[PDB]
Amino acid sequence: FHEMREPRIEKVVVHMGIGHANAEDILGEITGQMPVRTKAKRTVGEFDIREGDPIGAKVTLRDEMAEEFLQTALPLAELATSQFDDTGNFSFGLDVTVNLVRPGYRVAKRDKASRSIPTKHRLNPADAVAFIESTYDVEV
Amino acid sequence: MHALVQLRGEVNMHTDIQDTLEMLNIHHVNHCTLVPETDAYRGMVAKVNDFVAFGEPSQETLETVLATRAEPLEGDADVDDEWVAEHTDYDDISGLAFALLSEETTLREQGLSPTLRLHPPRGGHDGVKHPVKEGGQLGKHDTEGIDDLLEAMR
Amino acid sequence: ATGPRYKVPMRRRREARTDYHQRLRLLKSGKPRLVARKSNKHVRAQLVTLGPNGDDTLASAHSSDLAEYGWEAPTGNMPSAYLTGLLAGLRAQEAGVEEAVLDIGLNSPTPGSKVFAIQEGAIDAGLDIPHNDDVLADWQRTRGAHIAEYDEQLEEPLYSGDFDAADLPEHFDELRETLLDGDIEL
Amino acid sequence: PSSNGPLEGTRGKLKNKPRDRGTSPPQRAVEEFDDGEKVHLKIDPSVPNGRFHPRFDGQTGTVEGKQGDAYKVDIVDGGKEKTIIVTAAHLRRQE
Amino acid sequence: KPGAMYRNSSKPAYTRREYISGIPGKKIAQFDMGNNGAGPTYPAQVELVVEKPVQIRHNALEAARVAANRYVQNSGAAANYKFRIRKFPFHVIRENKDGMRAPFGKPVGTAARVHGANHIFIAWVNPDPNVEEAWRRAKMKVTPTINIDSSPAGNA
RNA sequence: CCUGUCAAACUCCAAACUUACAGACGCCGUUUGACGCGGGGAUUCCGGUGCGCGGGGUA
RNA sequence: AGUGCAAGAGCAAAAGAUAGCUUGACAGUGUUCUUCCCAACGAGGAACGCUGACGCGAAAGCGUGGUCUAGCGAACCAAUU
RNA sequence: UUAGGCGGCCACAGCGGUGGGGUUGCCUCCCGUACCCAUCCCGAACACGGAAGAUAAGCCCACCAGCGUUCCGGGGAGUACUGGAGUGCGCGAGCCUCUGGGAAACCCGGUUCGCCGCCACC
Ligand SMILES: [Cl-]
Ligand SMILES: [Cl-]
Ligand SMILES: [Mg+2]
Ligand SMILES: [Mg+2]
Ligand SMILES: [Mg+2]
Ligand SMILES: [Mg+2]
Ligand SMILES: [Mg+2]
Ligand SMILES: [Mg+2]
Ligand SMILES: [Mg+2]
Ligand SMILES: [Mg+2]
Ligand code: NA
Ligand code: NA
Ligand code: NA
Ligand code: NA
Ligand code: NA
Ligand code: NA
Repeated sequence: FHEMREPRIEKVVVHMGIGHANAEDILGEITGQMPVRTKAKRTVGEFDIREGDPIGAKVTLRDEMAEEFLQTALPLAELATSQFDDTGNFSFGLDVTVNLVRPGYRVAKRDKASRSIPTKHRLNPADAVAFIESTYDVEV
Repeated sequence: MHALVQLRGEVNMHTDIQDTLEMLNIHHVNHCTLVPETDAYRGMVAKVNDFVAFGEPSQETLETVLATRAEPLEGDADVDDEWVAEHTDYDDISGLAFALLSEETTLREQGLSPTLRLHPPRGGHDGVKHPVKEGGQLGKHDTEGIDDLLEAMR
Repeated sequence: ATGPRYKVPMRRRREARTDYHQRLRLLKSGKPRLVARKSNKHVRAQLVTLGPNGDDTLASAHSSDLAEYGWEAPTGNMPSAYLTGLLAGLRAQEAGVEEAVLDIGLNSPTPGSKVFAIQEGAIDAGLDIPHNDDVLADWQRTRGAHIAEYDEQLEEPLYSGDFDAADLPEHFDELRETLLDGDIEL
Repeated sequence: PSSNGPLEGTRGKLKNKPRDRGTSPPQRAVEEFDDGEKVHLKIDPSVPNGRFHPRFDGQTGTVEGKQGDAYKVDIVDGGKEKTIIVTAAHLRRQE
Repeated sequence: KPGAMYRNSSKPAYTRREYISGIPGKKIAQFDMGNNGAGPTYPAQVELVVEKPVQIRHNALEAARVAANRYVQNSGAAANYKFRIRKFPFHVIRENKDGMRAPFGKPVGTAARVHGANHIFIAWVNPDPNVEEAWRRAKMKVTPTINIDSSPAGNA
């Protein structure tokens, strides 16, 4: 049963929601790979009327690239609980979000006969705190 | 097999109705025809229901009428037993009548005009403004009801 | 689901199995479809026609019934695909089928992909199919050379037990060679 | 009518019931008919092309050859004979 | 103006406010009267039933309703009863106030279409039918002839 | 939850009925030639009423 | 939601969004429906072909301008190819 | 069909939920990036190569009706409406009789947790 039910880290998105950049540089070094531009939608008063327009960057880290990052990111965070997703996710911080899920997730991401993950096989906030907490730190 | 008798004139009556009476071989007030009880024939008489008088006649009545008002497809010739015999598959009027009612043959198939041009009802009919259930003379009738009319117009 | 006014996708769309917009462009030709499908371990190739109550398969070939002819290698690779294509192609020919269009279903038209391999094979089997030569692999990769060389970077057998150690694109030739004359079910 | 465009008064006939909403199945858009075959004309709200003048929705014509993939269906408008260019998507076999 | 001009239900249903504008406000003050805090938990229930389909202008509704409830103070301002007028004036009515040229009238008011046999008014009382009298007065101000029907009340 | 009402430019529903085509019966046509085709000559393009359904209008 | 604009209608692995590429908003000539139900009537419009030349795509295929119904103009004369 | 591929009809098939199933025909998740190919950044996806592990997802199998849907019984209802007829009624609005058709809401009880086609396959 287990093994194919025990949590795992799938991507850690580190993004800097600026308002117009030179910031990419630090994300590249802080993560280890190129950042991605962040265009925005809708015209607004914060002199942000431009639809297509660089307004920040992000970086999606997977596998070791993600751990090797969290192995310093997490340490710089304290928070826990309430600050957790209903799906077992959590964002802290410059932002650093962590998407957590179980083994058969490719089922909801693939092209062919894709399917959404059943609620039972979904990850709960609790089941999440356990997995991470059980990896160099403390909850709440 | 029902006996159809037109009791209301053509003036003002819908054309699609009038044409039906015409397809059923009736072209004058007081003319009668004998129609089989089929789905097709049912629909037609229902559509004509308000300007006609119909029902199933008794053997005798049909006979009286046939004798009194039947005609060759052409000519004056009186249709009596001898005529019936020397001209039809049957041996006499009753033989013919029975066949009609049992819907085995038709006035045409026997070289007879599909129309029994009856006489006005002696003593008059019950009116052409109300149906039978209302004391009138329009619509479906009792075998006793039809016979009375048919006989009075013999 | 929600109400009377709710609209439920057709079944094969709920299942994410059939792309109906493409299916229509496919049926347009009026020709039989060369259905190229895959699996983690296998590769299927069917020749489908249209029918009163659903499609009709007039000829097929599955990477598994490949061994039935001497295949002693894995069945989810390029050489496998090609051959399965050639196998179905031939059976197809036997069935009186002469032309068909390539239905790669929900797969991507990536160059040198296995579906195109399935297509190259089917064509070589004698089946007439609208294609584009330079979207296909360069014969060698079809043979399975990309894998042989990959095992050159050995240190540990690419194949767990299986057959050989340095693998054999030759085994590929021997098989293609075989399918090109006589034998049962062809 | 306040206007005389083709779609005048076609709000009902050229609209789908909510559940038949969305792309139509390709099976009937590819059906093959033969000259002499009787077919019912009914535009499919979801199929933009291959249509005919709405006035003819409900007619039962007789296929008589085709033009390109579209068929040429003979019908009689009132008392006038007419040839309608229509695709299978908007046709159905009689009986 | 007279009821004569609007009492018949011969014109089309005219109620789409998305296409009609300048519609006068209803004069009907309220629809729930008496102890509306309480629910119909009364022994007796009399209703006023219209006997012919008619159009009743918000004018008459208010005048009929007032006349009845205003009288139901034979029971006192905060007496124990609840009175309901279940109909609402949805039908917009016009007047062509040029002779017959461009005669589509202009909105002048509203009315309620009541079908013969519907009950326009419903009262709820304890064996104390002064309400029967409140209605001899209410159907006095509406076009139709009416029926004063008693429902839960075998206390005769 | 409970409770009070509506729609010519609303519709989860939904007739009667009208309508395309075909079969069947009826009726009609093959000396009274129907259906249809071609040609000659018009008149006519102020209409009205009853009933059913209407839209406008206090009427 | 969006799809340039009335209203009604169409559309979700798209008819919408993003990206990239492209100029089929191409020349020639027709069939058919519409304009004008039935039922004659021009310009205009549309649907659907063919010939030629092209664009994109692995390909089936799609492109006869914009998802559909408005956005239009005779003879004579002039200019233009 | 001891798990497959392509479909037809396109909710009777949807939504939600319970139980069962894999040394193998198998499907998957899964393992992994030298290659074909790939991410405006990530072998996540796509593509390619492969079996150490698993039946927890998916999927296939058996089942539940709470919701949505389909059809049926009984009631609503031969009610509403309506094609044809009337020297029937009514000041009128309108109604009634005869004849031929005939609903919707809602309630109660069943049904429905897909059916079927081709191909392949201990
Ligand atoms: Cl596949
Ligand atoms: Cl047309
Ligand atoms: Mg004679
Ligand atoms: Mg006398
Ligand atoms: Mg009399
Ligand atoms: Mg309408
Ligand atoms: Mg009509
Ligand atoms: Mg277009
Ligand atoms: Mg001039
Ligand atoms: Mg399980
Ligand atoms: Na559709
Ligand atoms: Na004036
Ligand atoms: Na009164
Ligand atoms: Na024209
Ligand atoms: Na950019
Ligand atoms: Na499983």
